[PDB]
Amino acid sequence: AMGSMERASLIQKAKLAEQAERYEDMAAFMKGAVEKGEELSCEERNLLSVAYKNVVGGQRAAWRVLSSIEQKSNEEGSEEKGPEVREYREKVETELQGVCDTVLGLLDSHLIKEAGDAESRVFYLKMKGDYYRYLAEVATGDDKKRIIDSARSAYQEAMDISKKEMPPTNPIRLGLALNFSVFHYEIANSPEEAISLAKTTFDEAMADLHTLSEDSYKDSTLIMQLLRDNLTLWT
Amino acid sequence: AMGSMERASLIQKAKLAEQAERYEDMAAFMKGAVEKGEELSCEERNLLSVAYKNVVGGQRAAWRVLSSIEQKSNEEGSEEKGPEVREYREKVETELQGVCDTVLGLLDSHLIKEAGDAESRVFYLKMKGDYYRYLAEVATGDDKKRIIDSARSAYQEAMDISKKEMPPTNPIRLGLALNFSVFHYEIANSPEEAISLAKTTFDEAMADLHTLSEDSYKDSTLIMQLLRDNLTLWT
Amino acid sequence: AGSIPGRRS
Amino acid sequence: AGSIPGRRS
Ligand SMILES: [Cl-]
Ligand SMILES: [Cl-]
Repeated sequence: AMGSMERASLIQKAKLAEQAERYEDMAAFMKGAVEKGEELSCEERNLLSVAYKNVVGGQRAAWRVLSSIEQKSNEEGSEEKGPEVREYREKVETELQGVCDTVLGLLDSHLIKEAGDAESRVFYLKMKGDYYRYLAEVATGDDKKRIIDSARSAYQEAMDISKKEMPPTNPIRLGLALNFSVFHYEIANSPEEAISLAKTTFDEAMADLHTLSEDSYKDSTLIMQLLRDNLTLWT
Repeated sequence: AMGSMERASLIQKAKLAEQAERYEDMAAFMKGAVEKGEELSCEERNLLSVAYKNVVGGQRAAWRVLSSIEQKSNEEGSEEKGPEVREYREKVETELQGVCDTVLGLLDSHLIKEAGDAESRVFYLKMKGDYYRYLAEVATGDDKKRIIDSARSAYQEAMDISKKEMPPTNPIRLGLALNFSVFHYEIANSPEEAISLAKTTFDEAMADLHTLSEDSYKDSTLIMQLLRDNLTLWT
Repeated sequence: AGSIPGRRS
Repeated sequence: AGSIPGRRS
């Protein structure tokens, strides 16, 4: 995609789109950058993630609104409104699944296989778990189980690498554990696994904070607060 | 557009899209509803306006961000960044002009010519002035003057009708005067005309408030506050 | 200077 | 229950 635009121009315009809060444009620019075939820098990986996180975030929010309306329409004492709510929820759902498939396609072709460093490989595998998790949020058919296992497998590989290759305060390691814990709680019906992972992650990060500079300390403690927020909600 | 969908289903899905904050979808649904060829109810006119106001509002906000960056890049002591900022601002600008042209096309084919009642005719002519005003905000060529005159002409016809056919507290009459005053201040370089229109509009509405129910009173005083806010900023 | 917001029906 | 926001670079 965007095959006639220079890679550097795509990256520059992705940054401009973020400033203009044009996240669909941002995602299209970063998709074009990925398809140039070169590996992505730390900054460029962040741009890719931010763009699609915003796009799919809007779709998930819309899907939840429409799914809530649909479920109210299918209640005892309901006045038939027609197929419109279901049809429109299906439209948004199909568009969401398309975005997730696009991201998963980028990771599979060929971001993950060329990612050899821990920071890049864990980053992409965390993304893979995330976008399978988003697919799981809307899945109801004969593949909801397979989608959930695909998310778990990606998260698990990322966790194994991060525990071997990263310090316990590494922001990517912390964010991976945070999202994997959300997967356990919200998707896999394993709230005890979710709580245990968040607690162990928080405690081991705390014990490693003494090694950090003032700036890295702020990076890690911010994500630790998110783990604490979830623990407060779950316990 | 949306030619195979029932008019009623388009209206229903437009309301769903607004709830999901999917304003591009909302605009597409209402565009399809308009092209069914039937006149629009008071509620349906509001849905049309809300949808495109949100869509073009996002584009205008993005265009202002990018135009600001572009102007900084073209300053004394600037480090050339390439054509990217201009190219992307032009992209957003072209997309904005397309949306404005689409709305103006709907008004011209054939909403305005079939609008005979004051409430509908003033509503559409106010929209026509608004979307020419949005075109004027980005115009720089040999038609910036013609676009400005097109906005003024639409606003002026709407004002003439509203002064003849509506009470001074009518929310559409008040909102028309508010936006026409913004046109005078921001587009036509006539701040004194802007201030005079806002003051006269506010004062004549105030003198008519005694005629209103509690609910109509709240409707009118809300827009009167917007006139007051602008006067506070301009004087 | 603000026009009618008109983003909510 | 919140995941990493990750909407701002
Ligand atoms: Cl639909
Ligand atoms: Cl561009």
